[PDB]
Amino acid sequence: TIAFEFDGQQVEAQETIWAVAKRLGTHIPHLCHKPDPGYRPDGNCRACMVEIEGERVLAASCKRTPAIGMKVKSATERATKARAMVLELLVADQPERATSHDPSSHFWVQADVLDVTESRFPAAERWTSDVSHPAMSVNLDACIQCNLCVRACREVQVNDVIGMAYRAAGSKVVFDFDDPMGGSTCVACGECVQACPTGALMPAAYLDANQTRTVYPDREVKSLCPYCGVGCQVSYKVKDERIVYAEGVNGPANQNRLCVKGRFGFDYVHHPHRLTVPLIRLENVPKDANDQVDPANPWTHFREATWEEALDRAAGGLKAIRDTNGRKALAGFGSAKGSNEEAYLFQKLVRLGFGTNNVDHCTRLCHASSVAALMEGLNSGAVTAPFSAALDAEVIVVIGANPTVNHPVAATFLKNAVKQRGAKLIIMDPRRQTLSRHAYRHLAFRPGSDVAMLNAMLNVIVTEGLYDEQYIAGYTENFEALREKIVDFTPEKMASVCGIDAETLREVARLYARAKSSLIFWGMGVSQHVHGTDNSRCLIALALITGQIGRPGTGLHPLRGQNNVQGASDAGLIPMVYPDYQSVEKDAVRELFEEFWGQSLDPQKGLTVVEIMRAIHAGEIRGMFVEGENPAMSDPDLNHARHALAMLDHLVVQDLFLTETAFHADVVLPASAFAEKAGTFTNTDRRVQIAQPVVAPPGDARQDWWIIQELARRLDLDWNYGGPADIFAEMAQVMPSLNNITWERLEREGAVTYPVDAPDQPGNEIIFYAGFPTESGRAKIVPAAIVPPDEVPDDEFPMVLSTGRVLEHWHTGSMTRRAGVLDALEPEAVAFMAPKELYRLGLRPGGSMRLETRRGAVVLKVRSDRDVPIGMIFMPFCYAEAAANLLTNPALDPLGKIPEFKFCAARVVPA
Amino acid sequence: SFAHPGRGRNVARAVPKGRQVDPHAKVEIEELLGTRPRQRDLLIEHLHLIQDTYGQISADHLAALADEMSLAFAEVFETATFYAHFDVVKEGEADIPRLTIRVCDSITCAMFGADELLETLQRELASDAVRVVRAPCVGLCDHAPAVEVGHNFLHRADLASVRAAVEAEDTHAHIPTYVDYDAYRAGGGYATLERLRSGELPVDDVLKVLDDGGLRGLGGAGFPTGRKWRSVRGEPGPRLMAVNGDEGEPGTFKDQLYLNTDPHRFLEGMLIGAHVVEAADVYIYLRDEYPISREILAREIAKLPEGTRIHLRRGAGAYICGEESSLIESLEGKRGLPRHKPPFPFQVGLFNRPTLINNIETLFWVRDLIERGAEWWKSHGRNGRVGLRSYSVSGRVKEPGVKLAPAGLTIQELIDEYCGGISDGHSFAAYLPGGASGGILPASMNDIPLDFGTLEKYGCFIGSAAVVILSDQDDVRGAALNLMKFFEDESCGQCTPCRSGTQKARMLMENGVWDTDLLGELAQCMRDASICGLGQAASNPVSTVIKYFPDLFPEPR
Ligand SMILES: Nc1nc2c(c(=O)[nH]1)N[C@H]1C(S)=C(S)[C@@H](COP(=O)(O)OP(=O)(O)OC[C@H]3O[C@@H](n4cnc5c(=O)[nH]c(N)nc54)[C@H](O)[C@@H]3O)O[C@H]1N2
Ligand SMILES: Nc1nc2c(c(=O)[nH]1)N[C@H]1C(S)=C(S)[C@@H](COP(=O)(O)OP(=O)(O)OC[C@H]3O[C@@H](n4cnc5c(=O)[nH]c(N)nc54)[C@H](O)[C@@H]3O)O[C@H]1N2
Ligand SMILES: Cc1cc2nc3c(=O)[nH]c(=O)nc-3n(C[C@H](O)[C@H](O)[C@H](O)COP(=O)(O)O)c2cc1C
Ligand code: SF4
Ligand code: SF4
Ligand code: SF4
Ligand code: SF4
Ligand code: FES
Ligand code: FES
Ligand SMILES: [W+6]
Repeated sequence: TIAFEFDGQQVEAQETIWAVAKRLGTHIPHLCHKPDPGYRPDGNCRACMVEIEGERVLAASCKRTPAIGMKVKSATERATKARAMVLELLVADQPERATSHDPSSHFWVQADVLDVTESRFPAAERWTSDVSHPAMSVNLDACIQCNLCVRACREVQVNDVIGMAYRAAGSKVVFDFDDPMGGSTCVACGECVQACPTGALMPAAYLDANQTRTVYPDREVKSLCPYCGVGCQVSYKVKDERIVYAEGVNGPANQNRLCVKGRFGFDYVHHPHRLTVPLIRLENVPKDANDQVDPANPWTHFREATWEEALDRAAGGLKAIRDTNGRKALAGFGSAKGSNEEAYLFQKLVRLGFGTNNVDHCTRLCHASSVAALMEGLNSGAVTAPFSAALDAEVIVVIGANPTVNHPVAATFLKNAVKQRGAKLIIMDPRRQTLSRHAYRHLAFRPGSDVAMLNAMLNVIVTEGLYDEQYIAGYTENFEALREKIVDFTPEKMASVCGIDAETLREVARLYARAKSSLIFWGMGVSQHVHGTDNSRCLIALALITGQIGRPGTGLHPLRGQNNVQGASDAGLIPMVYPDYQSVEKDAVRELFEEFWGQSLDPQKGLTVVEIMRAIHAGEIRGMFVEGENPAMSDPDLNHARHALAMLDHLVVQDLFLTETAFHADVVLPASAFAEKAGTFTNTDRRVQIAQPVVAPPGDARQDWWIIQELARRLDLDWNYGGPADIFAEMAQVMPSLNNITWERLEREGAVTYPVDAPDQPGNEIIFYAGFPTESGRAKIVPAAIVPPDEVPDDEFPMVLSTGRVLEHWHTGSMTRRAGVLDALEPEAVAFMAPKELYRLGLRPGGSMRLETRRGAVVLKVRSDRDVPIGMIFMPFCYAEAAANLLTNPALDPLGKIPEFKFCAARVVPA
Repeated sequence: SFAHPGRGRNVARAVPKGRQVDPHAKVEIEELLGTRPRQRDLLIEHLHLIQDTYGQISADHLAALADEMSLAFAEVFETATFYAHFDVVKEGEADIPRLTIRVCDSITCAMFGADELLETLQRELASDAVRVVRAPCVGLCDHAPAVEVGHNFLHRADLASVRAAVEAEDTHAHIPTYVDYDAYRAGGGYATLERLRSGELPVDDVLKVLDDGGLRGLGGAGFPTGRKWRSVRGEPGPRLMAVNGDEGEPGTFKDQLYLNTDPHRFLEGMLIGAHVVEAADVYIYLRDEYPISREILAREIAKLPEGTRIHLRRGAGAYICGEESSLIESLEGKRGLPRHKPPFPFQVGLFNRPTLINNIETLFWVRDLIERGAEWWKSHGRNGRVGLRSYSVSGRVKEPGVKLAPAGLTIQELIDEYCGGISDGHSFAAYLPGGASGGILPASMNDIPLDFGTLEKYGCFIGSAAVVILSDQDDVRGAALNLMKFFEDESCGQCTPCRSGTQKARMLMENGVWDTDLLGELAQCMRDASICGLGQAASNPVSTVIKYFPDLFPEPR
């Protein structure tokens, strides 16, 4: 400890002078210093000056650490005169506090501690408003040039939008070339406004047309983010029972960082289309594949009904199909957006109430092929390291994932790792990313040739003797199979297949293997192919033969997409396993659960999402329960998928809105949204985090778990849970992964990584340090050949269609197009093509075009994007007016049962 | 035809977020850069290369340049707009006229009518083909009023000679005759250095001669050059060296003189220092306003044998880049924002490596101090002081110019013995001993020895010894306002007491009456809380004017 003198008293530090003073109860005024993680002090505002005896000039207490034998005085006239003078200098340019953009700003608080209420210096006339962005208002006439926003944007997030341009008193915060914030590269993450201490940056929601603040929320509630698998912790600002704004909270995954969907896409819960009473389809209105209902006016197809009648007909229709055609004619689609407790009840309802294993959710269309190979080689269904491990990684590999769009907060830590640690980022993706600017290499290989490229890199590592023999000897199997088969996949021969010159393939392979720690991220670019399981095998093989796993900064991290896809699978919401991945076909496992639940269970594994669609066309599946899934938009080949839903004798849908799936429904059950429920949710890092209700559901919408229990009772299941806590208590007895995790523990700790060994220690973020949960403890390497896509371009369809995501929108759009900010940022269906291709088709950027495949056709705008390769059309599937899944090929990976969303043949004709 | 839950009352962007890179501007910048490195620390040079080629930096070129260098749009815009000589032209903005005329409005040229000349050259010559603007001191105060036509600096300029330079297309810099490599070697040049390098001349001998001679920092701070050299070399390698040729201090022009007459004397004193501290590379940072000096050093560095790598860099209009940490930041291709001390540059400087930084004149004298010994240097001096010193004398003197003269002269001695006395019809009233930063003293305090140390008792400092003489025909309060206008423009903007203080003081000083008490409290705050020496000295003119010229504040408080 450094002992020194502060204001006459002997104290001890460690920590800067300011921080010691705050901890000793002496608050020193501060403006440009943000005492929160990630904001390294800058010492420009000079509001925190102190006197250090023996030094000519004053020192900024936020920049200076103490030294042994240092005499620091903050209460001297000389030090307090300089601080108040600095505040007086700034108050002269601030707008009048009463009508300011934030009258209770941190700035005015510090002003009030120095009793600086007015300035005797003349004001300078400065910049005018900037309200071009729909989520945030820029009123730089309150700016003190503290560059907190600059650190926010260029150090915390590394979005690299903000700068401090010009010179002297003309120093100004700018977006790109001083462009309007709403027409700039800004991604609306909100880091800058959360950091701003003056109100110069504010949520638009808070200001009136005169840029005066008007919204002061009654209360705040700490919870999670309803969207993606990063698991950001969020503080929701409620004003008159309405969520008006949200801030980042210092959760383990996000450290107060957010993205636009977490900070601004919360208002879908208040949208006028929110279901409020149950609906029963009109008795004479038939079903059709292409039939549309108006979500504001369901009375054209539905009647409103009591919960007692809607649940009677909901269960009754399923009970009649079960009791007449058998358990085999039913299936359930669960929600990876619900809580762990709801996924456990749903899989229990299908298995105990329907009597079958036909239960599944969106993970079947997601990381099914990745987890297939991870189970096949590691017996694992989860990541081996958190995404924060990228900060300890010497080489970071991002393949087939677009994290600055799809896991932005996580991506901020990979950019931190490049900027602060010198990580070497290798992006592998046919498209160029915004992340590419920071990458050491970006391989823009041909769509559909992962195996060729990654087998070249295993060929480099295996022929040049770059593998880790110690690790191969101790913890792998089948490595000799790889040596014999990998010889034909040389960088020289594979250069033409994947489009990457053979010398860069070797350089990347050498770089990855020789690094002291290497970490691999992958997403849907890897998994959504008829060979996605093979793409994954090559990745696992890279980590196994080089030993880049089980250590800090190392491992394999398939980015889990939905906010509780990992948790819903943990709770058994998949057709082949009970909770905690226990095979339904293992008699010992089945007998365990039969005794724990008190009824005989089906020993045969159920069908998968697309296999149930096909079974519906065969007339085998006749009734379905769909909760928190929108397959009428998210399933492939929608012409066929929507026809399967139209043929169902009985469709129960539980959702928040009248989605495309509920069009074809016999009963619609209005459910609670994320911000209205309590429960547990498992992020991509195996962090189990508890959520609590922010607001009450509108009207007569009910809790998801409650609705599931009510249908369960009407199927002869005597359940009587009190809420999520009682369900969690029951899951813990059948899920060893929940050992030492209790509801009480999560209520006081907020988040706990699993597996945990003791109720007090933290969890094992890194796993597989000492072997794998296989029989032999070793991991099996599984070689892979080059498999072609199911559909490839010809003369009739010369283009590769790939589908995916945009930053502001979520999946089928049913939630984010109902959030005002996200809908204003991406309001209209677009597909992306290279400029050169737009030229050949005679289209101008923004023109309309017809997109056709063998399976469908859509009309939409084209956005010109040079990061899109020639011969490729990239299209989000979030737009009902031009639904991408009308075009997509429903061909399945035989081991994972996942469609090939990422590759099919399409043609373009101007429209 | 399918509805969707959105509002349906907006249109999507035809292009990705923000401004886009144009393919033609990308092709043009690809052609323009050739094989030059796209490393970050060349950003200022590549901005000089776009501005010199096209006469401006359009946004389409700026965007192509950030894309070629993997930089964010805000990073290149941030850096480019920091420097006064970069014209960034956005959408809807007119292009920069083909010819630019820069008229100095700093203290000396202002004494000889610069403001009126700017107005006269603006009504008569400004057009779509000629741009007429003001500029800070360009180091030609002994030729006031100075005016630049393209890259050609006119001395004692009026409308007639500037009109004649425009109509004659006389816009290139005139290279004088100087001592080139062959002539310099014929006078025994590059001998001390080679003996130091080869081994016969010990490095400890060099360091000893400097400590004995007492050579101090002629850039203005007066830190002992030998003490600095030992400090840099006492640090773990690799080390680097940077030459400060920014000379932006109003009234200073001695570096331009030594460069344009005997450049290799500076180059050898530089390469000696580079060898004492074992510098892999040397960086010369020459201010943009010395195009004559830029061409002389370009020619002569090429005449040297192939040793230490010498990188010649080019300023872009910024007096703050004369502060050592700001110069370092400018060399790394960034905004010229001074760093926080500690650490100091000698330990963590250019590229976070221990960096030796020295002024053009300090290195100029290394060769002579060695060949002639310390006792030859300490033989010169006056009034108890030792050593030589180059005074840049401008203003109301009969013979202005650089005066290599003994250290410790009084201003009376410097004026009568070296400058021919005061001009005809002027009476000695006030003087700036240290340019803009060193404060303003009255003529009655003309018995103060001028050297490092002697002026601090009076709230002043010799600094770069930019001596400016004012007379009773000059306005002392208008002198201090001109200096505050200079600092208000030069302030890098980093910290409040300088960014706002310089602006607030300038606004207060333009009232008919000065509120000396408020300026007093602000001055105390500026020198007590500003980060670097610019803000710490910006109020020195105002403080001394208030204290030493009470007759200039008749009104009561
Ligand atoms: N803003 C937003 N974030 C989301 C979602 C959302 O809907 N909106 N969805 C969430 C969901 S559930 C998931 S699972 C994740 C998805 O996370 P991502 O995997 O990042 O989602 P995609 O946009 O499909 O990214 C796949 C990338 O692989 C590229 N690619 C295309 N073809 C190929 C190929 O043949 N081989 C390889 N190696 N790459 C190819 C594509 O360019 C694409 O950039 O995102 C989640 N995050
Ligand atoms: N062409 C193409 N298709 C794809 C993909 C692709 O990349 N390209 N990606 C695939 C991917 S990775 C998957 S994960 C699927 C996603 O497939 P889906 O899960 O069907 O897409 P979502 O929009 O997330 O569906 C969630 C629905 O539940 C509603 N809901 C939201 N919150 C709640 C709640 O709290 N309670 C209840 N009861 N309901 C709620 C929402 O309104 C929404 O209708 O899409 C896949 N399909
Ligand atoms: C605001 C400011 C401006 C400066 N301008 C210059 C300059 O134009 N030239 C210079 O040699 N030193 C200048 N200096 C001093 C340098 O920071 C540094 O001391 C010098 O370049 C090296 O010192 P030396 O004299 O020991 O070589 C400036 C310092 C600050 C206060
Ligand atoms: S905007 Fe807020 S944060 Fe950015 S500089 Fe101005 S004040 Fe500091
Ligand atoms: S919002 Fe996120 S991106 Fe837009 S400026 Fe503030 S920080 Fe940079
Ligand atoms: S990153 Fe994923 S989780 Fe964190 S806020 Fe944005 S969306 Fe919500
Ligand atoms: S004083 Fe503060 S503002 Fe003025 S230059 Fe030094 S750092 Fe920049
Ligand atoms: S808070 Fe210490 S300087 Fe800004
Ligand atoms: S050149 Fe005009 S003042 Fe020095
Ligand atoms: W997914």
